[PDB]
Amino acid sequence: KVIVFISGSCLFGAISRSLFKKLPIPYTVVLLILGAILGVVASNVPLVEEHTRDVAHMDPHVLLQIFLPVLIFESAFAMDVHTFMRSFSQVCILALFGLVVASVLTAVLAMNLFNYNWNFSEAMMFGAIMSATDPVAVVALLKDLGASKQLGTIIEGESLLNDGCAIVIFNVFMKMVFFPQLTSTVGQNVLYFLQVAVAGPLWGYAVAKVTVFFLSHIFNDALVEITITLAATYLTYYIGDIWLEVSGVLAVVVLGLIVNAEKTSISPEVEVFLHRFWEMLAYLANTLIFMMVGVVVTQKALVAVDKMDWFYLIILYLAITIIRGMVISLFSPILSRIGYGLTWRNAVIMTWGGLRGAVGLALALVVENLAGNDVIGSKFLFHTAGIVVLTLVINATTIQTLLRILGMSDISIPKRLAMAGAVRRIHEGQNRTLNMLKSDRFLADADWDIATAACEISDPYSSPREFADMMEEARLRMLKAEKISYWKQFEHGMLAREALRLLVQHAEVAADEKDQFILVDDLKKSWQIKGIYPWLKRKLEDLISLRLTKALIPKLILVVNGKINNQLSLGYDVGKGYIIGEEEVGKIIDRMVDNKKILRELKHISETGRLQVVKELGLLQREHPGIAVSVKTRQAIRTILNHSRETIHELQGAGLLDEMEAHKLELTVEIKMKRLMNAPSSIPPPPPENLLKNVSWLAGDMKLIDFIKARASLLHFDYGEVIVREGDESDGLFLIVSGLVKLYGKVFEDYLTVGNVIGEMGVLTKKPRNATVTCETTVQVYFITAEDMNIAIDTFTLYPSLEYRLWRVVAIRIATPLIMEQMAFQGWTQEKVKLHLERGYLVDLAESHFQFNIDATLEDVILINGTAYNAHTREEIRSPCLISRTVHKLTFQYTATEEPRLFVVRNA
Amino acid sequence: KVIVFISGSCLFGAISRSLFKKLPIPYTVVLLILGAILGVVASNVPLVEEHTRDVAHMDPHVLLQIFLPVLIFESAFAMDVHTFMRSFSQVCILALFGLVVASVLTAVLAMNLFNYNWNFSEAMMFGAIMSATDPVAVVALLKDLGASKQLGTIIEGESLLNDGCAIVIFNVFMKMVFFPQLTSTVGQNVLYFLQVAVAGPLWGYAVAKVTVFFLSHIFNDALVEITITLAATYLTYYIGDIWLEVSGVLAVVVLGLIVNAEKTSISPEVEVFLHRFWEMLAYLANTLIFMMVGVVVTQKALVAVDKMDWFYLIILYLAITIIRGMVISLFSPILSRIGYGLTWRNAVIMTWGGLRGAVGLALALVVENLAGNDVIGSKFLFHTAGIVVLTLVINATTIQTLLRILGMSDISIPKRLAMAGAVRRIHEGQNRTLNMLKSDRFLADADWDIATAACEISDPYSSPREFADMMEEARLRMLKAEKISYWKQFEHGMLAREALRLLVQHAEVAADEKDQFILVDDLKKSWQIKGIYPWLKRKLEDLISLRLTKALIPKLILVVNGKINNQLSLGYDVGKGYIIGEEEVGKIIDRMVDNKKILRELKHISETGRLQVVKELGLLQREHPGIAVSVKTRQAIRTILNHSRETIHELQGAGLLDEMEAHKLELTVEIKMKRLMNAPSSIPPPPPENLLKNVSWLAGDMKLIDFIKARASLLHFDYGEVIVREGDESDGLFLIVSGLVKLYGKVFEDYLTVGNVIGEMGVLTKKPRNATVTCETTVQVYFITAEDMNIAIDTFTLYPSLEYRLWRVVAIRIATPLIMEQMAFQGWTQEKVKLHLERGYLVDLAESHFQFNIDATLEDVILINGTAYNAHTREEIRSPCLISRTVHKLTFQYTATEEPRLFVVRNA
Repeated sequence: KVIVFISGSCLFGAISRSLFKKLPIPYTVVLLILGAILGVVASNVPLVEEHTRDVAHMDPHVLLQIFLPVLIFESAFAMDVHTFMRSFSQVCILALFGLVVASVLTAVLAMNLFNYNWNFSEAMMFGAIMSATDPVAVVALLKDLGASKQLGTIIEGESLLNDGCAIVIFNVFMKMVFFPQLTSTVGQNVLYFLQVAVAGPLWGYAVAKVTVFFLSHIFNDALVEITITLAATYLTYYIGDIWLEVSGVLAVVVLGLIVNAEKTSISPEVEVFLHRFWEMLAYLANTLIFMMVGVVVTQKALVAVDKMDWFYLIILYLAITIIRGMVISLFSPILSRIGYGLTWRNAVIMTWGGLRGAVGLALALVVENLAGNDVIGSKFLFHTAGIVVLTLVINATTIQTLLRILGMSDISIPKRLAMAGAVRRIHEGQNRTLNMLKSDRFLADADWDIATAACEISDPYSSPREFADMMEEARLRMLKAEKISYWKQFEHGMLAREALRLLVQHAEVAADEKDQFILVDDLKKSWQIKGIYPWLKRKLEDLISLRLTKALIPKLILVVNGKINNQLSLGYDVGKGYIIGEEEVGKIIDRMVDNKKILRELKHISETGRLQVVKELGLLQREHPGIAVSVKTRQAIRTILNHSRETIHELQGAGLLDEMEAHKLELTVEIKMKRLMNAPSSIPPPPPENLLKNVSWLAGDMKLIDFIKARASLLHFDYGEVIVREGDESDGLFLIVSGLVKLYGKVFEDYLTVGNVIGEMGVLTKKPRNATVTCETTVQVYFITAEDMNIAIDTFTLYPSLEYRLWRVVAIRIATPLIMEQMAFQGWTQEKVKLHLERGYLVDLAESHFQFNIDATLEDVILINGTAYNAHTREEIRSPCLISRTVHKLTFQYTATEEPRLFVVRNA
Repeated sequence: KVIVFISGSCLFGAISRSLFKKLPIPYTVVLLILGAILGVVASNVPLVEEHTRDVAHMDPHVLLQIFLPVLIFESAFAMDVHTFMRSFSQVCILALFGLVVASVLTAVLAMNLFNYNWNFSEAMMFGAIMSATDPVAVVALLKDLGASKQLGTIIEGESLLNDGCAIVIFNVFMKMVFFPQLTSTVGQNVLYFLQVAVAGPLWGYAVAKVTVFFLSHIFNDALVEITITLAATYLTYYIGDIWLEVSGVLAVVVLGLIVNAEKTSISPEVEVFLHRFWEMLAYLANTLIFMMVGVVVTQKALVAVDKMDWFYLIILYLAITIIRGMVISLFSPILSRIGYGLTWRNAVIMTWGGLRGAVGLALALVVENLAGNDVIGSKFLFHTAGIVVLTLVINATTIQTLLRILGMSDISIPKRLAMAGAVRRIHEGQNRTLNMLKSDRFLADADWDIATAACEISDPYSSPREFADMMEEARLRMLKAEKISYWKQFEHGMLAREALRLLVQHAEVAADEKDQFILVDDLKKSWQIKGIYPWLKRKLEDLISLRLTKALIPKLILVVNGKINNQLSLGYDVGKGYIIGEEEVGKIIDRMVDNKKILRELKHISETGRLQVVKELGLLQREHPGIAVSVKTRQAIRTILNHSRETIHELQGAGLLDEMEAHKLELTVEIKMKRLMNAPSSIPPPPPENLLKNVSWLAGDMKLIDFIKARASLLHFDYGEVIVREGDESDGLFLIVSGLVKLYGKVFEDYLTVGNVIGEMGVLTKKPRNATVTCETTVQVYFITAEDMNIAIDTFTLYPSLEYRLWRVVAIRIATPLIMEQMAFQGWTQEKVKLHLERGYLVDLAESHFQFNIDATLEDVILINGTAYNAHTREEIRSPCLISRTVHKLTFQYTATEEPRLFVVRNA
């Protein structure tokens, strides 16, 4: 009969989870105490003894084969994969060497001090039974105070590897000792060790790849893949169990890590369902094992203790703490020299941040039960229970106090000001909406005292010298603007999460150190990982280019392509993100400070960084076309789909569409995105004719396309060639089809790329050229004579006229800076302003008889070229300019040498 | 050894779910076929027989105690509870009598035709083994075509009750037959029947209430309550099993229904996790039982079949179909007379909408195994398998064809036009965003052919006569406007989901029938349920007002309080939603149609409905104060919290606040909402002094409150008393503190309530009174003389002046109609316009020296009283008016008899 015991264990777990939250110590200790109470009752009353004599003394097989795999698999599921793989080498070598040192030193201490007849293998059992740690309570404590999530990942990963190594060592030593009939020669022992080393994780990886490939073919089905994932985990556990008695847990851990790594092939709802399911199973097993071990230790272990044996555990705790501190203190300089060093605070937290959790108690129970009626099992269980019940309270309380007294639990001043601003805004909004609602003719009867009191809110957080402070405050303002620009870019969907995290980390580490802005050296190092051996592998196999090896070649090809493609995508993303952010800062910081040389320094730094990054990115695009084409196509499709989804949501919110149909369209869009995620890694570049067909003002009609193709000429130029200088008429119109081109002319300097037309302005107004063109590489260009351009534009007079298209494009491309300079308050992005200008339409002066009247319907009005006269104010207007909202009567003259153009933005 | 069998069963279920979706017939048939194949292999190869001789021949106890409770409990969990409780009586009586008739007629048919030696009990066995249905495939087919969701609710509920009754009958007859040692006298048989009837569901309800009360005390913990819910279900299953062999399933069903009913005490994430968990378990059980019964029927049942036995199957199918049709055809007129009648389409669908699912196969397996080596078990299993394999294909295909040929697979024309409009808008948005993105200087290299092709979208759906068509189109336009107004009101958070469903149902049933609008009689019947018997029980137990009953009284009082409070809240919500929607519709169709008599009819109908509903709602508020106060306070708190959450989300979207802090504030707001949900059902009304302190222009300053209280007088009036007429100076200002008051004066007519001040306009401009005041009940009023009013207003000259407050309030209350009349395009609500006017501020003419200039910064400008002269246009402006955006220079004069006031709206 067991039912009452497990039911009571679940109830007590719920009670100790609910009622014991405000105390600093974890709930589990309370559970242990409860078990102790039951034990003494089980000693006296025979009925409680009869009801506990079934789970109290349970077979070692079920515990060692069930309670351990669940715990170790849970410790390897909630782990973030990318952060762990960032610093896997450091954490694994640290955990391995720490466990080795701890085991050997605990063994020699057991020989020296414990004055027993313990053998060598018993000493390593007693040493490696407490080296394993299960510090889920550390993560529970540092979920809020652990600002550096890298520290949380490190403290979880080191514990995970320590648990794995401790399980391996204990199992091999138990098999060598408690079943002495087995031979113990090295000849097959080395084979067994290498088998445990390699044959496990390889099998886990193979089955993980197989099951992910199988799951990648199921679309819109949240029921089959749950069953497939659970069966995939169980069968590998079974095979790993028959494989070796130890390799099962390692293979299961590798499977869990690989499943958690992939995200595209599994929908998020299934992922969170599996997370919750596994967490619930882990919690239930954890509660059961604490209560069972408490009952066992109180019932039998305590009656065979001695005063010296009671004194020994304090010395054991001091010894384990001092060796744990010494190993990390000694390895700190080596990891500093390698490049993955630490500091005072991280070393001190790691020194006092280890809690002996559930695995130690499980192994103590197993060895106590296998020992039988001997003093050795009682000593193991008593010592493990004492060490755990001591550390799980002392280290928790002192780690809380130490976090309080040191710099971890501090709040930055900008964060406090941001909280104050948000609280003020919320209070203002609540006040205005309450004031509005009190004026209603239907809700004037509610008792406003409790209505006001219940909805209140509160913040959870409650000269050379002048030049130095102003430059410091300007630097902090610039970094804050850069951070909010990155956040805005992320929200719009033009930038991936990982690139956002990298950029924010770079911004914070640049702001932390004195008077240093964002360094382009670290960024170019970040995307310089393209200079790596996988490319050498690809070159070797392409040079190479027994019967079944043929089909072996492309698949490897594919994964190699994949294995680099993401990397370039990431790099490219960062570059684009950075450059856009920089431009926005260069538009907003201008009117913030009024010290001339400070603006000069800021502008010089920003311009140099912009030019260097754009040059390096253009050269990288020149190096390889296919990956750039694939990344650009994926970005365009993602932006289009995101905007379409936003339009669906807005149209639903207006009530025009019911919720069923909006859900259907959203599901279709999500299916399109999922099919996008499975796109080929690289695509061959388009031919030049497609590039000619893809320009803005030669689309929608083949007549203009082949009319231009009738007389379009192709030219080629090499390095160091000057194509056009200043002080001359616009001979023709260029179009870059390959290479990279530098343009410089009178102060500003820029680098173009493929797909950008050169000198559109020079052919419309016949202005002299104002650009010097040089070539940084080989280049092919398309040349069209201006005479043919004018003949063609005089030939076509349809309503979608080519003249209108070019004037619209040049107007928007010359008017984005004008709006973004002065009218750009907080909350405006390049994308928003570009779309808002896109919604507008150009106006002609034929129907207006050279007279325009400014209404309040049109948002803004600008003049590109020409002169706009006034009558009541009589003011001259130059070109180009944004017309301020003062004059509402714009008259125009007629001039043969110039015809004015004007642009407006209207409402929807 | 079983592992390979269950693993293969799960894998085959996965395949048959994946690669068999385009076919119309359900996947389960395929599974059956697969089992058959394995069976014949198990007949020949001894190894497959050795691997399948374990699960195929399984002990009946585990099947009858595991596979049945899960299967029955799943159908009671995904059920919508409110739709089932709406029409529980009809469905339960129909299911019970249908099962009784089917069982008896199948028994007598087994007597007449089967020419066996079967007794009477075996006849009921064969009759009630196929009466049970598991039509989850019917719901799967009707999830998209069954627009009338009440049909799905009925077809699921009738199946559920049929399954329960069939289980009860089967179990009692099996216990009476296969264990003949048991006594079969009636004396304790009637006791057993009543025990199964009553003792089960009462215990289930008791434990459901206990576990919901326990779960209501846990806040922000998504792990304890999962374990508590699962343990609560299991312990009741265990106790119900020990209680009676039959009552366990009924108790578990009642527990599941009650758990699904409550929603406030359980967070939604836990709810969806339990949904997915139970669905997965049910699917696994279904796959296992199908494959096992296929193996069993192919291996042994088929070898003892005769040609006449093969011929009888068609006759049984025809007989069961005609019986199922005849019973519903005969019960149709009775349900029509009761008030829950049906029509042709529902009767025909119910006639051919029953599929014998997994429960029939389970019961056939149990009786076949208990029969042992006898022909009777083989005959049962063969007949059940044949009936299922026939109906599960024939009825599915014919129900699909019949739905296609009937009007249920039809699309309304307005839905088609809405889809066309949405598709056009999406295509336009995609085109404009692609055109904008092609002008970028960084994404000009992507091959636009695949980019354009991949993101494309397609719609899933591809004289008396003139007066008649015009009134029909006007009526449909009015109903469409009302529907979109209801949707907008629901989105803003001022109206509950259930009231929205009720109002939309009323709208569509009003639109279905010719030339009649929304009826106030049905709505008043909807909120007249407050007159339900409970109120009589409440009055009796208040009049009444052995040792432990003292604590029993208040709990009963409280549960009666809640049981009436929910209904009254629903009624009040429906009333307010309807009245706001009617005002908006009456404001928007001011210029849609241009027929005079049509406008007169529309206005008369709308005004009569508005007046009747507001009068009845005011009288209901007069009847009982406490529930009205509680509902109003809850509504105000909900609106305030929703607006605060919206401000959090907007502030996060602007990048000013990071994600963590926004999540923290959102969690705090959600906790506040959760604590709101546990508010007391009713609260006492505030004293009249609190009402005097709660007005708009006497808040935030105690000095004005006591100054008004110095000379405020109290007056009382009764029914039929006229307080003030027209043609007289404004003697004083009123304030309603109790009762209901009618005001009528020269055409318009209205009823006020408590908290609305009467005649504010008469004391500012000293205008003669234009209202006739009558009393529909007893009334108390607060009277203040105008002399004290003007003395007080001349006394106070602080910047938050009382004069400014009254002018602001009267301005917004007179200016809401002006904006809502002409400027209201699609997408504007009363709340939005009220907030937009609230953000504005009144302007004084002292600093403007009687001269104002209209900019484009201010959105709109209005004039309340006075004359606004012009100079360049020279136009006089009457009062009140909205100034059109033509004149931008507004000059003012000075007059002793009138001082003009002007209102503006500025940007943020």
